[PDB]
Amino acid sequence: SWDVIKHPHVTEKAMNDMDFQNKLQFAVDDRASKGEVADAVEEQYDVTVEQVNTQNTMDGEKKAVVRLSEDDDAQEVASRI
Amino acid sequence: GKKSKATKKRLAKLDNQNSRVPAWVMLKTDRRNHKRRHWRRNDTDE
Amino acid sequence: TVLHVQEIRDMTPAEREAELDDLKTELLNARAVQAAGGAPENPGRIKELRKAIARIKTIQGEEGD
Amino acid sequence: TGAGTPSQGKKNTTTHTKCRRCGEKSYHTKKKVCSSCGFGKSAKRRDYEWQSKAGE
Amino acid sequence: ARSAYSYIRDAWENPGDGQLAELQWQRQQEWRNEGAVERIERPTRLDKARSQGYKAKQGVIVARVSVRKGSARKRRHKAGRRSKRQGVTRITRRKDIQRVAEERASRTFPNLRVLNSYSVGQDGRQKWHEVILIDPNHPAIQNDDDLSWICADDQADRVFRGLTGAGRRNRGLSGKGKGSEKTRPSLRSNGGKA
RNA sequence: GCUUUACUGCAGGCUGUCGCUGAG
RNA sequence: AUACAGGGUGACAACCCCGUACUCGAGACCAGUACGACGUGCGGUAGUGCCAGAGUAGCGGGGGUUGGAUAUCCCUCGCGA
RNA sequence: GCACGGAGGCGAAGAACCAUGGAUUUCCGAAUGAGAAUCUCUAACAAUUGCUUCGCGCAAUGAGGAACCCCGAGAACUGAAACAUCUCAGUAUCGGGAGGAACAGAAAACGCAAUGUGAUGUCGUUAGUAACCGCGAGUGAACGCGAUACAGCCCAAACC
Ligand SMILES: [Cl-]
Ligand SMILES: [Cl-]
Ligand SMILES: [K+]
Ligand SMILES: [Mg+2]
Ligand SMILES: [Mg+2]
Ligand SMILES: [Mg+2]
Ligand SMILES: [Mg+2]
Ligand SMILES: [Mg+2]
Ligand SMILES: [Mg+2]
Ligand SMILES: [Mg+2]
Ligand SMILES: [Mg+2]
Ligand SMILES: [Mg+2]
Ligand SMILES: [Mg+2]
Ligand code: NA
Ligand code: NA
Ligand code: NA
Ligand code: NA
Ligand code: NA
Ligand code: NA
Ligand code: NA
Ligand code: NA
Ligand code: NA
Ligand code: NA
Ligand code: NA
Ligand code: NA
Ligand code: NA
Ligand SMILES: [Sr+2]
Ligand SMILES: [Sr+2]
Ligand SMILES: [Sr+2]
Ligand SMILES: [Sr+2]
Ligand SMILES: [Sr+2]
Ligand SMILES: [Sr+2]
Ligand SMILES: [Sr+2]
Ligand SMILES: [Sr+2]
Ligand SMILES: [Sr+2]
Ligand SMILES: [Sr+2]
Repeated sequence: SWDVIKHPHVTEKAMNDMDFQNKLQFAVDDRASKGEVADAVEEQYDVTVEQVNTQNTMDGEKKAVVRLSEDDDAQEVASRI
Repeated sequence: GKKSKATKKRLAKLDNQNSRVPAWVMLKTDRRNHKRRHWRRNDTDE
Repeated sequence: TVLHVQEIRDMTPAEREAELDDLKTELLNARAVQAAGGAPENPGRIKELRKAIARIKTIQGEEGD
Repeated sequence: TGAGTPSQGKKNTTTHTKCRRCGEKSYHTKKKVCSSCGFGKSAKRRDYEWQSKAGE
Repeated sequence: ARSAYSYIRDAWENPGDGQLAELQWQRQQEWRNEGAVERIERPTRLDKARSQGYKAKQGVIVARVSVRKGSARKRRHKAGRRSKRQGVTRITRRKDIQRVAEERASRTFPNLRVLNSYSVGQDGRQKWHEVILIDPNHPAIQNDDDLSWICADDQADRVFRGLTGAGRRNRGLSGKGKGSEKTRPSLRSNGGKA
């Protein structure tokens, strides 16, 4: 059984999305839909997901850009792992 | 052109394979990626 | 290592599952630290976690859960 | 217009592609038939005795 | 005393005379309107079917098959040939029509195996044969002392390998002595000269 | 490769005959 | 030494190491066979024209094939006990 | 692991390794819910069959395998110092199909003609003999014998 979240995608561009737009980025299973990514993320870090954007990368993986609600602080979440 | 999801997966794999033999493999074997490819000089499949 | 087959069998179906999630998480966090290029690693565990999970998963099928 | 070099420039059509069944780049995307394994043409695998010397 | 069967038998010795003549005249009209392979509930020549192995039992199937009459439907040579290999009109095939019929029947019923077949007439442009097929997977047959032999693995697709009565005769295996030097044990092993 | 009233054959067409095919 | 086959080991090794002879063990195949046992019941006399496989046996036209020659095997059209 | 690194870890809770059995076993693939260059779209034995509880409920088929094997389709170069019958050759190649081997096989046989043999393969021989053939070039058995291995049975019908 394949899991949805593979690991946090951590790069300069990712940090910005995290500090400036309350967004977290993840490497996810390319079979996962935007909705399955939101659900998975909410149940792993207990937060509210507002929007999810996806991209099948040239690394053969899928990258997801998850924006959290104003109640959650991306920086703090990312900092506990 | 327009690539499908599968095509893209295959292209990505080709990009990954197209890398150096790690330095440690050299030491461990005490002394060449024979499949090194160039986008221009070579031609992939499909 | 730290987790043995005997111990795994001594758990109830509910404990193996709870243990399975606890393991998957440690692994996920390891892979997260690896993604961040973090060095507080211990490569042995990342390897051990995978095995432990296969073991619990193997036991779960053997026992019927 | 020559049949050689000048006519080689008009070639930008894709025909043979990676085959789903055998993996070779022989699946003709226009005919939808693999010239290597016969996929799209037959359930059996394309094969011929002339692919080797008669007594072998 | 004579069996009722002997009467069906005796009728079919002269399919062109008596009641049988009129029956055929009627039947063929309907047969010409049917397909290439029509499964039928009961054999048309009961005596013949029972004689060949047929039984009124689960797993025993009968089908009528029609084939175009005449010689080979051969395509003329497109490349060079010496006079000898240019013929096209008088060349006939090596398998008789009954055999071609058994094979079409067996293809229609992939899971069944041909037991035997017999002729049920012809008109000016086609021939009809009925074929007895057996279900080697049905227990009514796996438990039959007279038919269970056809359930063995090596009997699979028997018709396509010439193992039928019609197959064996067409292969020249009737005679046990003179004339069978190149037919037995197989046409192939004898270099294909029989 | 090509030609033709070269040799020998093969398709194809025409024609008779038998089967399909019956009653007065 | 019932072991002087072969190999390895910083150079020509029976005796340095693996093995090698002897002896022993297991699996596969032979084979669900052979043997054994259960059941079934072989055979003979007299009478009885009750039964015993049809487009068959066989013949002819046309082909192919064969060493098959008049005397191979098969296909096809027609006739047919 | 190959693989002679670095770091770290596992092993007396007996790891590595080996044997046997089991677990897991993505997608395409006969590929089977429909479609597609390995992905997608909205519960599926698709298709052909048998049985049938007539419901895909129970089942079969499909594709693979080095060659070997069986049934069909079937060349030409070549030889004949040309070439047409013949030859190369039922070879190459093609279609279909089975198995661990296939096929054959218990006489409407043989015909060393007999007061004789006694299912069938195969091996040796019979023999380049008989037979064929622009009677040219060439093609070419069988019965028998010596071996190998041996094994004989079941229906249809009569009478029920
Ligand atoms: Cl069959
Ligand atoms: Cl004798
Ligand atoms: K020739
Ligand atoms: Mg997008
Ligand atoms: Mg790069
Ligand atoms: Mg009986
Ligand atoms: Mg010839
Ligand atoms: Mg599919
Ligand atoms: Mg010549
Ligand atoms: Mg043989
Ligand atoms: Mg001459
Ligand atoms: Mg010859
Ligand atoms: Mg003889
Ligand atoms: Na990755
Ligand atoms: Na290129
Ligand atoms: Na069949
Ligand atoms: Na020329
Ligand atoms: Na012949
Ligand atoms: Na004839
Ligand atoms: Na496996
Ligand atoms: Na099926
Ligand atoms: Na059904
Ligand atoms: Na010559
Ligand atoms: Na010449
Ligand atoms: Na000749
Ligand atoms: Na003698
Ligand atoms: Sr990259
Ligand atoms: Sr170029
Ligand atoms: Sr022009
Ligand atoms: Sr130009
Ligand atoms: Sr173009
Ligand atoms: Sr097609
Ligand atoms: Sr083939
Ligand atoms: Sr089959
Ligand atoms: Sr008889
Ligand atoms: Sr014997």
